[PDB]
Parts: sequence; C-alpha cells; structure tokens
Amino acid sequence: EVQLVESGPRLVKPSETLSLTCTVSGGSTYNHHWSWIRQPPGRGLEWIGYISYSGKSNYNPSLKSRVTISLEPSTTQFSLKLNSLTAADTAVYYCAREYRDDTNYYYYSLDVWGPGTMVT
Amino acid sequence: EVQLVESGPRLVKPSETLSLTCTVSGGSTYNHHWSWIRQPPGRGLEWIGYISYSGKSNYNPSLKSRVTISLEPSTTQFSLKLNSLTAADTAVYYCAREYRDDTNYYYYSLDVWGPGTMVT
Amino acid sequence: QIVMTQSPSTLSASVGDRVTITCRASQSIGSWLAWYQQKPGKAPKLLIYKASSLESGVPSRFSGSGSGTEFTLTISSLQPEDFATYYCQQYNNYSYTFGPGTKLEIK
Amino acid sequence: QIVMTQSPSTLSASVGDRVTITCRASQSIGSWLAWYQQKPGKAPKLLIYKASSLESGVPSRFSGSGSGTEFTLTISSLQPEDFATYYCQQYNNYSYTFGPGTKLEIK
Amino acid sequence: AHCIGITDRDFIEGVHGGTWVSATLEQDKCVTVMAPDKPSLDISLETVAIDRPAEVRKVCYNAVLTHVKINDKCPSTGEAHLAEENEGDNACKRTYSDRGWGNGCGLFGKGSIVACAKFTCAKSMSLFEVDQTKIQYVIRAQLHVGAKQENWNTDIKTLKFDALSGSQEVEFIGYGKATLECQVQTAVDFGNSYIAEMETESWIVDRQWAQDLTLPWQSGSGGVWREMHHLVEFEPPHAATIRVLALGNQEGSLKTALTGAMRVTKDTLYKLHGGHVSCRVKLSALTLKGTSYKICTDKMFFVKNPTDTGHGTVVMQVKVSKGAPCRIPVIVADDLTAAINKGILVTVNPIASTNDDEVLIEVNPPFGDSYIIVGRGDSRLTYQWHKE
Amino acid sequence: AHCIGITDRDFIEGVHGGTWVSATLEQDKCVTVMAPDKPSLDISLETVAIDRPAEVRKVCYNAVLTHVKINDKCPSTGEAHLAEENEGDNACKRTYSDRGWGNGCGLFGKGSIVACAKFTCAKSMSLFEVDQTKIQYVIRAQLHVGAKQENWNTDIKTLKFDAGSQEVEFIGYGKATLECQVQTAVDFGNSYIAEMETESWIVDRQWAQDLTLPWQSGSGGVWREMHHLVEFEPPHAATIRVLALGNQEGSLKTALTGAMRVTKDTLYKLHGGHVSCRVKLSALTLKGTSYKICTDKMFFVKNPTDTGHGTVVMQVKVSKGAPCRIPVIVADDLTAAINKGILVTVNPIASTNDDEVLIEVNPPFGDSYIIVGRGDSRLTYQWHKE
Repeated sequence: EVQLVESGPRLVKPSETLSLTCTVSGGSTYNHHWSWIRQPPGRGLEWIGYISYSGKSNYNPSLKSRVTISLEPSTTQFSLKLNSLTAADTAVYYCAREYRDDTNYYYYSLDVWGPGTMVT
Repeated sequence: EVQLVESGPRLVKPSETLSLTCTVSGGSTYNHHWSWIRQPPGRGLEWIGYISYSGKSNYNPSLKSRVTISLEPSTTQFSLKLNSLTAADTAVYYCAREYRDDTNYYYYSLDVWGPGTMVT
Repeated sequence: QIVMTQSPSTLSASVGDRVTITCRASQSIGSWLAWYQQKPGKAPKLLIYKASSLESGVPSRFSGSGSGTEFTLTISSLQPEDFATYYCQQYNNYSYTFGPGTKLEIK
Repeated sequence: QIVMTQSPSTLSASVGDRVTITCRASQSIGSWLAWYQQKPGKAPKLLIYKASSLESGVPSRFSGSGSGTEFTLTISSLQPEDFATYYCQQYNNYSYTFGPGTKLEIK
Repeated sequence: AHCIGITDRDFIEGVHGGTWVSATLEQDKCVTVMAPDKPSLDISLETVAIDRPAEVRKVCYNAVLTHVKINDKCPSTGEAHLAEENEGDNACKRTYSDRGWGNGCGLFGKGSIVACAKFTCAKSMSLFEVDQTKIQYVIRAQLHVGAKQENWNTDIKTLKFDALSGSQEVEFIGYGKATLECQVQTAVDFGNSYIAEMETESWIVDRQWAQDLTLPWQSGSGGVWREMHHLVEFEPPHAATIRVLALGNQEGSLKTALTGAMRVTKDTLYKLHGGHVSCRVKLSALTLKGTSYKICTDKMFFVKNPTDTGHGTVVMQVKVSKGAPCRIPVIVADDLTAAINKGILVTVNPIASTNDDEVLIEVNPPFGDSYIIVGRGDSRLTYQWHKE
Repeated sequence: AHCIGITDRDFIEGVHGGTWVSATLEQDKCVTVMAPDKPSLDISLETVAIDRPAEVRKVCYNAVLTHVKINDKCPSTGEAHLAEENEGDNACKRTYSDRGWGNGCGLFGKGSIVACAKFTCAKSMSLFEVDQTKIQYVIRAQLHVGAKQENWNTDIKTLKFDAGSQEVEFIGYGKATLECQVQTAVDFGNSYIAEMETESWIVDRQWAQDLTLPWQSGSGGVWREMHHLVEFEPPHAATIRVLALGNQEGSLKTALTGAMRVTKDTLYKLHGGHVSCRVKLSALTLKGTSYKICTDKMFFVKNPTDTGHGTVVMQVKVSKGAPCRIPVIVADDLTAAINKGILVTVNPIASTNDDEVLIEVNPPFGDSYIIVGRGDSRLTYQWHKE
C-alpha cells in the first residue's frame, strides 16, 4: 500500500520560503513522477509541478519562477520549496504520485495522494 | 453473368389483366427472392413484391389484393399478375433478383435488375 | 409499411465536389440499407448495400455510413458519370420501401 | 497551459437519479483525462482514468466517455456516497490542469 | 422425402405379406420403401439435435489485459503488495528484482516486486453437457403419389421424436396410414463428451481432452477465470518494472486440434452432423387410392419428358387435359407391339383426380433398350429409353 | 558502466606494462577493467540493433471474409461465372453440385457452382531482411572517479559503432581507445526479422517461406495462396459454406518460443550478440597524484555496503579540505597500517569542498577494517566478508 505524507512548517510568514517534504512509504521513488498540487480554502485544485528520479522535472507556468522541487532517493522522499510567498499561496498542499509505466504503457495520472496539509 | 429480361403486353385495358414474365439467364432460380418493382413516369420506385422457390411470397400492402407473383423453376422464369387495373398502374415494370444467402448470411437486396418494360 | 425520406430533393454541383445525400427511415432498420443509382432510361444499379459496403465494382469515391435511423451517401470527388438520381431502400423487413429519390445534376 | 472548463458548476439531485457532468479542454487531449472525487477536508480520490477506464474498485455505476475536447462522467444510479465535488484533469502534456469542479449535492 | 432429389438413395422392397419393414436412415441420404399393391413410402432423416443443453465449462482462447499495476519495494525492509492482489479478476506474479544504488535503494540485493493485471477474456469456447434423454430427431415421410416437386413441401409429413418416444402414426389422405417405430443411434459417448462451440462452429469433443486443455477455464455460476497463467506471461523483472504480456490467440491451434472431431452447428438448437435412426415401418394399413377408377383415354401430354434420375430410374410429368377421375396405365415394354411390362413402377398406380392435372411418374426400366408407354390407343405416349 | 549497479559483473585486471587489454561484453552484463597506477574503466554493452531494415515479406495470420458471392448453374446449361472471379482480392472455388428436379433444374447431374469471397487480412507478420551493414551497437564507458550515482548519467560516455576504433577522453584523466568488433547470431543471408504486433524475432528464412499461410510482398498488395486461411465446405444444392480459418497468432508464437527476440523503440534492438573489444589503457592518466592528503574531518555520507560483487562501496564527504586526496586502506588490525584490500576507485580525490566521493574497495576474506583518512579525524568501519 503506497502511502504519501507531507510535512513541514505549518505557519509561514510572508516573504520567506516554503519547506515542505513528502515522505513515501510502501514503495520506492525510482518509478513514477512525484508531484505537488495545492488547493486554497474554498477554491479548486492547482497543479504545482513534479520531479522524477531521472532528474526530469516540470513546473506550473504561473509558479515556475519560484517553485523548486527536489528528490532525496535514499529515504524515498521529495521536497517542495516555494519562494516569494504571498496571501495567494495560502492553500492545502498535497503531494501525490503520478503513476507512469513506460514498460507496459499504462498511465493513471495522480493515483495516490497524501492527507493534504494546510499552509497559511 | 446473371441477366433478367421482362416481357409481355405493352398496352393493357382497364378492368382487364396484366401478365408480365421475367426470364432469368446465367443462374438458377433455386436461391434468392425473385421480385417485381415498378416506377411511374417522372415518379418514384415502388417495390411490388417477391416469390421464392420455397413458395413463400410477399406483396406490397398497397397492392396485395391484386398482385400475384408466381414461379416457373423448370424454365427458370417467373410471372407477375396484376388485376383490376387503373391509370395509376401505368408504369415501367422491372423484374429483379433479391440476393439472399442463408448459408453464409449475406444479403445484398436487389442486386440484379432487368432493363424494364413500360406498361400503359 | 416503413417510410423512407431523402434530403435534399435536388442537388446541383460541379465535377470535383464532395457531395452528401442523407436518408431517413421512419423506424430502425439496422444496417440493412441499399443505395441505388438510376440514369434516365436505365434500371437502378446497386451501389451500396448494408449501409456502408460497396458492390463490386463501384468506384471507391462512393461511400456510405449510418445506422438505426440516419444514413448518408458520400461522393468524395464528383464525376460527369455520377450525375443521376440516387434512391435509398430499406430491406430490413417486408414490405421493402424505396426513397423518393435525390436528383444530382450539373451546375 | 491548456485550459479546462466544466459544466455545470453545481447540480442538485436525489438518490436514485441519473447524472451526467461535462468537461471541456481548450485543445485536443486525446483520451488522457482523469476524474477525481473530493469530499470536504479530504484528498481527491481517483475515479476514472484515460477518459473511460475505471480505477479499482470504483462502483460500475460510474462511467466516462469522450476523446479530444468533449468529455462526460456518468452516474447511472445516484447514491449517498456520490455527493461531493467532481474535478476533471488533463494529463496529455505538462503542465497538467484541473477543472474548476462540479459540485454535486442533495435536493 | 422426396428421395428423387436426394442422390444417396436406397430401395427397400417389402414382401407381399410383410407387416413391418426394417430401414436405417442416415444423414444426407434417404430410403424409398416399396411393397406390392401398396403406395411407395419415402423416408428420410432430417435432423438429430439437442435443445437447451446445459453449460458446464468455458475455456478462454483469447484474453486481453488491462489495468497493469506494479509495486517495487527495495531490499531489506519491505514486502511489496498491491491491492489487486486480493481481487478475483487479476493475474498476479510475486518476484524479486536485483536492486541497489541506482534504483533508489540504500542496499544491494533482492527487492520484492509484484505485478498484477486485469484478466478479461476476449473470446472463449463453450463446453455444454450432452444428455441422451434430451435428444430429439426429425424424420420426413412422404408417399409416392403423382405430385409436383412444387407440391412436395405440402405433402411431406415431418415427424418429431424424443429419446424415449414411442411408435408414431402418419396418415395420408385417401391412402390410409403407416406407423414408424424408431430408435436413435447417437454415435456419441455422453459420459465422456462435450459440445464445444467457439463462435459459430461447434464440435463433439472428449471431456478429458477439454479439461486437459492448458487454457484458463470457468464454470456455470461464478465468473472467476481459473488458471489464468496459461495466457498471461510475466517476463523477468529489471529494476522497478515488469513486462506483463498476454499470449496469442489460440483459435487456430484449437481448431486444427479439432479437425477430426464430430461436427455440430447451432442455429435459430444444436444440430448434430452425425448419427442415424433405426426404424421399423408398418405398411399394412397403407392403402392404394383409386384402384377402381376408369382408364384415362383422353389425349395426354408429357409436361416433363422421361429423364434419368441417377437412381437407375426415370421420372416424367404427365398432364391429363380432359380425362375425369381416372387411373393412368404406365408400362415399360421391350417393343411397341408386345404390351408386356418389363419395367417396375415406383409410383404405384398413377392417378389424375381433377382435370389438367400434372402427375409425376417414376419407373425402373430394364437394362438396355426399351419403350416407356403411357396410355392406350392413338392417344398413348411412347418414349425411347436406353440404359446400359 | 557503471558496473556497480549491473549485478552480472566481471573484473579484468591489466598487467603493469600492458598497452592493450581484451574484454568481451555480453547483453545485460558489464566489465570492470583495472590496471596498476591507472584508473578503472567500466565498459558495458547497451544495445546491438538495426536501423530501418527493408520490408520483404508479409504473412497473414488472421484474415476476415466479406462479400460472399455464389453463382449456380444447372447441369448441361453452362459453367457458372462471378464478376468477383477476376478481382485480385477474392478467394474463389469452382466446383459442381448434385442437382435435379429437387432444386429446380430440369435435368439430373452436376451443375456448376462458383463461390467467391473478399479476402482482407486483419493481422499479418512482417518479414524484414537483415543487412549486416546496417547493424549498429552501443557501448557505455565510464571511469571510476569519485562521484555519486545520480551523476553517473553525466559521467558516462555512450559510444556508437556501425558494422574503426573509437577514442574516449575523460576530462583530467587522459583517454582510452576501444577497438571493438560485434558478434551476433545471425545468418543474415538466411534470416528475417519477424514482427507481429509488439514482439519481434530473428527467424530462419526457410521456415518463414515454408509457412502454410497467405503471403505478400513489400510492393503490390495482392495476397497469394489465400486458400491457406480460406475453407470451402462441399456444396449441397445451390450454396457453399465459405469459412475463414482461425487466428494463427497462438500457433505461430508457440512455434517461435525458442527463437532469438527483437524489440523496437517504444530501431530494431536484438536480444543477443556480444562485442569483443581491445582496450588501450596506456593513454589513461591518473589525476591528482600530487594533491596533499586530506587531514580535515571526513564523514560517511553513505556507509560501506556490500555490492554483491565481493566489493564494498561508500560515499565520503570532504567539507573542510582543499583539493586533496583521500587515503583509503583495508587492514586486518587498527594498529597495523598494512593494506590487504584492493582499491577499485584508485586514488580517491576531492577537488572542491563539501564534495562527496564514492570509494569501492575489494576487502580480504574474514574480519577486516576499512580505514579512511589518518589521525583522529579518520573513519573506521569493521567489515566481515565470507
């Protein structure tokens, strides 16, 4: 049972940086694209970005200048770092697994999610 | 090269009868449904009816009371018999073969036609 | 007895056009539909059977599609040859019924 | 970045009803579309992937269809579970985009 | 019935005082029963079949795989598990892969990896059970009266029998009745056979052979495919992935394996391509019509000239234009002078009840040259025949 | 390259004055070439493949039949004819049927009956010709320098060859020269690439041409020997049951179970062959032999772990050192500084600060001590090796 948990500073003052970390249990991080998605209270989901074990990564154009997603393979966990914060960045941050099977050609998008964590 | 040719009285008086005969060459009459279709000058096609070697036949509901289609298998030709004529029955009469294969289940509707004879 | 309608009643086009005639049944007739081509003084010749299947040897520019109620006959590139009246006919169940006919002539 | 829209914004219905939500992409995304169900305070759960394929073990009453631009999620017989917010998401090419969401509540 | 058109035809001649006559009816083959001073009886096997046979097994010969999932844990801490492991419709394999630094694994060694895939059968072969007591068979019976081929379909009395049905009576109007005491011979070993049908095609196969097939198989109730591994192959794992492929369509190999088996065809009822029926035919209650009729003297016409049947007999169709209810004198002589019949009449005592009536005559002429003579006087018809 | 991750690993140690070193590379297998006073060279076979091979044959293994037409004459009235008898894409049979008054012919005997059917191949197998002059192969080469696994793809030099020797220059370490020759199992003049859907094989030409199936060419689309998948049951009266035979995918694949495999890029890769290589080691130089010894504190980023190759790997960070070299030995005692171990990563190095360097050592059997550095700052790790 592949499970993700995101953790880190809950209360963040403006103008600083956002240090979030998603921990992956039940499976390694060699496969798949490990992604971040956020959801402000009372609004819709916003796909932040992803990183892979390969090194290939990609960010949402509205957030690219600030977002940095890194991968720590040894402990099987990856980190989100968002700079130049604002009141707009107040949202529930989920880390999720984008399942990608390049062997049998199956792609289920974001199939496994974390509880989601509320950042202000 | 299956060919059909219709023949018979070109002029038929009212209250008399219409005896047309379609001659089938290039193939036997054991299979398929042998049909009659008529077309008034400058007007549309009207499916009159059919008869089979089995004996099963069917006539257009607007014509059934008068129409009789019979089959002579030995000479490989079949006959149309139309009673109680009127000015509406003045038309070009085609005899045609409705191809039906009940062994391999293929049905091409009316695939082979005759040149047609104008009855007034 | 099933009633077949056709649209349009008449169509004028030029050589090289892509033309489309439509055919409607009063009720469902499955795929049992035939398309016939009639030239003046000649008998109807079978072009399409079972909605989409071409009779040999009808030119590949002719094509048909549709099922249930609606059907369409399509000529991708019109030819001087193709100018005639096209009738549709259901052969789902007796008694069989032809369409009123769609006339195709030169512009 | 590809833009996704959804219709309607909100839908009120009762248990036992048949509902159908629509999702539109700014451009063609093939069949690479996912449907998510989100309940208040909880994470989105994956229902449908590749437009029509159900994730195990989502109830067979859930279904999806469409390809390119037009998409639809269908519940044949509504249940108390199904009352939540439904988001659509394209994953044909980065960056991925979620829809604004279709809210489904009880009458 | 009618046995004239059916090429594989046997003649069975009854003795004068015979009450019963044995006859065996095979497929695509008919029997003509003759007896002195009695009408000829055409008997034939139409179908031997089974109605509503019970499904016992299904055997998939083409499967497609969907929803291929993979879990790829690292060495030491971690058994890999997928939810699809505990579902019925998934073919799964549990293995271990070589992993270490490079695959995101702090240790070098074997890491557990599980691959599951949705097994859904594209095309399967149905295995029905065959019950002797559920077998029905059909027999066509028709007397040799002067009838047109186009009237045969009106005359033929078709009879249906069960596995333990009894003697069945067939009455022909103005000709009495005959009784058929029939028994069906299966050619099948029910306690060791299946009806195996693929799409359109069916066979009678060995049960043992069917169960010994190395293919996934199902049952009549629960829809869980068993022994799925027969059509699902899992390639050796590389790092964090597994190649899961479905094997090829087995239609061809199966059909080639089935070439020698007894055939079956299901149509709008399962027809059997084999078997036969043993029948005892009662002829005593069969009577000849119009033996007391006057003789046809009016001008007659060959609507259809005497022609070879391939059964060693000749057939002809004679119209009686004016003559009233009368009997037709048909003989086959060796000359125009001697009125001595050397030929044998299959259509016993020809008749024309109404006028302009067309009547079919079948005669067995003697070997060599002969004359077919129908009628008397100046009105009689003569036709030259040669039969080497 | 890198041969640490590849479990099937061979070591080839060169002699001191040796200029060339022979090495054989098999699929999914790599070789580590060592030589005294010279950096270790990891070599591996990635792929052996063919580019744009020419299609020569098609062999249909599933066909569908449409447009079943039948023409039936009565005896003594002519040979039956169909219009479709003359089309290229129709499978046809001409026979004679038992006929008479029973079917509506006025004579008894054989009546001509002809049955034609539209032959269209649903699924076919492509047979490409294998030209040895189109064979290319790829070899990974990478030196054993102090780097991390996530930088391996940056360090690895990938090399492409066709049917001469190639030079590989490693920055600050000189260069090696590979004189390689590819040996594959193919009778090019007696083999096809046989591809069905996703799977491909190297098949024997005779077998492919001897298949009892319809076959085509690379050009005109006229199927020959269509009768292999089309059966005409004996005629009854005025009809003939025309059947298409079953899907031959399974029987074909089962007949192909033992043959050499081939795949495609999502370029036909071969699941076999090997490469014989002559490796020049003389032009390879060792970097930073004159660097000072790291005296500042070091830390195990990654502790010494078993590789399965009888060697151990470890990752050491140098935070507060300058360009310096790391003293690594494996002794049988902490007091005695006598190295019994063999260093695969010959002369470890730290160019910049906070630099993480990977050490691979081949320790002796039994109990031993892995020693990294000197003085009080040194790291010691007890190791046991069966």
